[PDB]
Amino acid sequence: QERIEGEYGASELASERRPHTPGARTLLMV
Amino acid sequence: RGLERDLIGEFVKSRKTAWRVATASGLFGLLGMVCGIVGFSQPAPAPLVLRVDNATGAVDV
Amino acid sequence: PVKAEQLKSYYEESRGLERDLIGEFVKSRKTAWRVATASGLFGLLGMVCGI
Amino acid sequence: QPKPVKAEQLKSYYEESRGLERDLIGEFVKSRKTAWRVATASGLFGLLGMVCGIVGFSQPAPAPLVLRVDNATGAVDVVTTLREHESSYGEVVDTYWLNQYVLNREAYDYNTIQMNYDTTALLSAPAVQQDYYKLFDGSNARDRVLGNKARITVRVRSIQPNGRGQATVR
Amino acid sequence: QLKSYYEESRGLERDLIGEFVKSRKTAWRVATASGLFGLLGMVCGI
Amino acid sequence: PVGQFIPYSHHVTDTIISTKNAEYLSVWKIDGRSHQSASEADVFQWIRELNNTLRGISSANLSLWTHIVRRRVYEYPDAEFDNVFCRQLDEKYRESFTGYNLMVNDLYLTVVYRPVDQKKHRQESCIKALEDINRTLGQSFKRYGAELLSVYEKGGHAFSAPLEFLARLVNGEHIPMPICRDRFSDYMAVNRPMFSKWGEVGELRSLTGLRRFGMLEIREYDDATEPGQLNVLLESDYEFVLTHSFSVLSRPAAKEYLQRHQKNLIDARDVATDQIEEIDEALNQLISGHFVMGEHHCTLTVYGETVQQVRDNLAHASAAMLDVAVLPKPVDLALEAGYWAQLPANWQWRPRPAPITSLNFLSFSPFHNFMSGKPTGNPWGPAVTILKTVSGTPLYFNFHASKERLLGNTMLIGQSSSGKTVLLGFLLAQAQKFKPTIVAFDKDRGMEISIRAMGGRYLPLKTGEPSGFNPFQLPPTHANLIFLKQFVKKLAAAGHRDEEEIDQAITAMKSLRRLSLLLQFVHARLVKWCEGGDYGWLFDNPTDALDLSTHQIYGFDITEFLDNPEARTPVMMYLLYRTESMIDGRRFMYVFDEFWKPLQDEYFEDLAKNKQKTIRKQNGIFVFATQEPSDALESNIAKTLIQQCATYIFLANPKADYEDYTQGFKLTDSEFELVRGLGEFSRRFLIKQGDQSALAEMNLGKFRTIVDGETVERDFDDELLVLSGTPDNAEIAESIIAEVGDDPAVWLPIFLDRVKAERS
Amino acid sequence: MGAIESRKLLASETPVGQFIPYSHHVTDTIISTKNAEYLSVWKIDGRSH
Repeated sequence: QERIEGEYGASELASERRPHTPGARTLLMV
Repeated sequence: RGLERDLIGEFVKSRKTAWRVATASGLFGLLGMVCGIVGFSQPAPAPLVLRVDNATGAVDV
Repeated sequence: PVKAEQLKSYYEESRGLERDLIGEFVKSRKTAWRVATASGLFGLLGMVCGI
Repeated sequence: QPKPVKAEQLKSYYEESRGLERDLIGEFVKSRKTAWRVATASGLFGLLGMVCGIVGFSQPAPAPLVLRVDNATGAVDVVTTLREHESSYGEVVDTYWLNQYVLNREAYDYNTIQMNYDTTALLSAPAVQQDYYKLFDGSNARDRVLGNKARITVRVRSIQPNGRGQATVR
Repeated sequence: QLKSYYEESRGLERDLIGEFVKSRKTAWRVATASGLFGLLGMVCGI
Repeated sequence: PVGQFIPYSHHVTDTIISTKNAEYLSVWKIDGRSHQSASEADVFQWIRELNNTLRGISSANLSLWTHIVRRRVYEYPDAEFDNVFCRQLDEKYRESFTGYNLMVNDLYLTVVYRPVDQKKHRQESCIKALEDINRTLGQSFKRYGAELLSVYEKGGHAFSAPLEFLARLVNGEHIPMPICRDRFSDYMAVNRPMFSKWGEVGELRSLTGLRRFGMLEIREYDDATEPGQLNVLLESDYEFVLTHSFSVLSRPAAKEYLQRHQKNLIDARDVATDQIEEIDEALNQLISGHFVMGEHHCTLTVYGETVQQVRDNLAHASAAMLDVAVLPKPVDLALEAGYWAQLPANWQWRPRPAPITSLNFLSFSPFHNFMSGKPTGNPWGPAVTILKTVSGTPLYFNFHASKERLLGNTMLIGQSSSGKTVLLGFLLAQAQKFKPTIVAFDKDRGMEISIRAMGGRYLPLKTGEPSGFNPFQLPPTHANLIFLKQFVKKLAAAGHRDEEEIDQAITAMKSLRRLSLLLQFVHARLVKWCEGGDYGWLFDNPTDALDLSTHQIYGFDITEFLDNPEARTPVMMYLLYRTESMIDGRRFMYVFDEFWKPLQDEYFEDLAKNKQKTIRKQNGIFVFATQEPSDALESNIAKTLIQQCATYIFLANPKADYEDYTQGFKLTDSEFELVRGLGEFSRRFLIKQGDQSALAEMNLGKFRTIVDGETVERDFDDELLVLSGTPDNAEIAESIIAEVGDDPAVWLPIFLDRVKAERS
Repeated sequence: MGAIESRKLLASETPVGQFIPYSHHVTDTIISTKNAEYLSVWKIDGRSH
């Protein structure tokens, strides 16, 4: 009933995230 | 054999009687239905007025 | 042997093309009973509101 | 999930099997037939119930009844065929209506005209109402000519009925 | 004959049992709609 | 649960399973014709005849599924003998197989006939139409050898053969099922597949294990080049179930489809005159070419163990099919629909069928397979042995065949020097697992050492040495008396009143009973057969302790008494009569190294034919042989006996007469070419088994096997050295047997040592 | 549900054909296109630099 072992499942691309420039949040808030 | 014949007997008797009662009760329902639900579909009437002269006490119908 | 008919019905109930047939017509029969009951009650309702 | 079938009767097994298959198909098509038959009957009672429900609605109540009261005797009259005739009765009564009609119809005041306008229509046959409504239309409309710059005062001197639904107003 | 490639393909693609189940289900749905409509009408009258 | 996809309900007649939606069905087990035996000339004719017989019963009701299921066969069981020599032979020959294919192909065709006191008569009409369709298809498939799957009672539990194939389609392992009162859809599945929701691969769920399977969809439109195009898959290292369906289209429907396709190809922005004219040619080829179109999807479902292994199988199959101009499209999300579309009568779940001409369906699935025989289920236990074949497919040899009770007579035509005796010895040694009686007859001491190794009592003969035969010591039964009378008549003929005298003498005439005594009771003529006469050493012996109860095997050598026309007929009547007296209940066999000399016997041939008619139902297996066919066909009765044979094995005989093989043995011209293609000592042979054949290349040279993780080299050189028989070999064996004793395995090491010394 | 969803997800996809603009070979060196734009391919052994 579980995903079948050693097959191609969903993509590994959904793990991607958009990086944030680590100054935008603080100064945007202020 | 016996079981199939019993099931077929229940088929005939009970199902045919169920639909026969369906037809007869539906027809009786139709008779009464048309009758009464046409009856009160016509609006009914109340009393109009009665005259009672305040000065003479005379009553006019 | 009261209701020996019920024992006969159990043999028909046993899974099979025959069980499907029997269950089918009894479902139809109880649909007929339901519709006849609804029509009888609703016709008597019509008569009572009329009268 | 039972054991194998009785092998002593091959012919009986699939003989009854073909019989059962044919009977099942026949009973299922017959059940479909009764299904549409019941659907039609349900539609017929549904529309009978709806038609009677609408016709018995509280629309069109008892027609308003005027218990005409004689001012001299106090005698009380009742609803009559006057609705399908001239309901207004008596010189005194007709001259009042004729007066109020002419005064309100012919008169004008920006400040009170909405009531005189609606009253005139209320006391006019649709043909007459239209003739009246038209006096307030176009560039020469009473609403533009008199507007709120000028007003009309109307007074009736005398009304004398002359026949069968007809009177002269001076 | 049928004389329609769509007609023959869709005839192959179709099963009797499911078609008749759907047919009776739709018939009962319409019957229920009519019955509820009748109840609505009777409520309106009362 | 799972019955939502399986349409099968119950039986309607012995050979026609029904369907839930009333779509009657039938299953045929097609063996298929070999595509190697016949050249490219006859393949087209096969396709054309299949087209003819299909369009003969063409109707919009019909349909056809076709499956090529490949198995790693396990139902072929190991057998334990009761002799060490045969066990040695079996063990080494089985060890010769480590690393081979060991896969069989089975081809199944199913015909489903879905219709599109009237109701009962229509039920009868439907079943009658389908049975007439079955009769026509059976008339058609005579050469292919198909059998109609039908119910088979097993001890009061009626079963149903067609359910087994439909089970293997879904279950993936042959799980027998009984016919019972349910609808078979509920329980026909036992090991239900579990498709991954993304659908790249699948699973199976068995009591004993599991597996993974991915699919391929072979959607091809172009007319095939070869009449069998993708037959490269018939030989591969992976299992699969290759599926084709032919849901016919009624003729107006095909016309309409072609018209719409031509219109939609015309009404485009680019003109391609390589397509429009071809389609317009085909549109009125359909009316005049007489082939009826239909729907067709093709799916290949390779099985495996590891999921990466399944992908490697798919890549290999894709390459091996791009080699044949077809492009496989992998299946990614349609796998559930594809797999549930394999079941016959699952039209609904076909992924994307597209119309295909009838020629192209019969040319994508033409029922070609490398001939492989029956691994088991034979009337005599499993197959005797598993011969190799050119192109690497295991032929499971057996004398059972099918309808040339079960015919078993076998003939082995080829030169004695070129491996005939080795082959016969090998077959008998590995068929010792049956424990049948073998009555061996020999030419030039061919099988003496082999029989004496197998615990027989082979009796070497010899001119001028007491034979030990004394027919007059037989019990005086009615049958024996008749025989003796006939026997003595025959002896007297070597030199009505004579008959009366012989009769009275035999009747009048245990330890004292001999031919010489008979003389005291024609006399002058029988003197030569008595002690002191020219033939006194043969039948006038003092004793005759010679009954078949002591041993199972016996071999009689008449190579001394082969070409001497005086008494071959007598000696053969005596041997045949005594052996025939033993023929009851016991699984039975004969072996004739050369029979055409006893065949020209006037008296013996009629008895042989009548006894054949009697024995065919009594587990009788003749094993005939001949050094060269021209020796056999010289005699006319030999043709009559040859017509009644089941399996023919053909050794390499370059000096083969054209007429003999061509019309004498009912062989093909192409098979005659294959016989000559083998070298002088090729060690291959073409086995025409029934109506299909293959080159069963047997090689008992050096082979490599893994023992305890190390590659060891072994051989059967030693076995063939002890298997064949030569006069020097015979004299060494006789000397040893005389000095050491009787037991079979006590002397064999001594024999090995002496033969090794001879070889040096 | 758990049985029919395969076809439901199947038929609701945009195949790659919507994005590949090619069709029949019209000449042995030239490929057509649904918009009738014929093209040819030139394998080049680029000269040394």
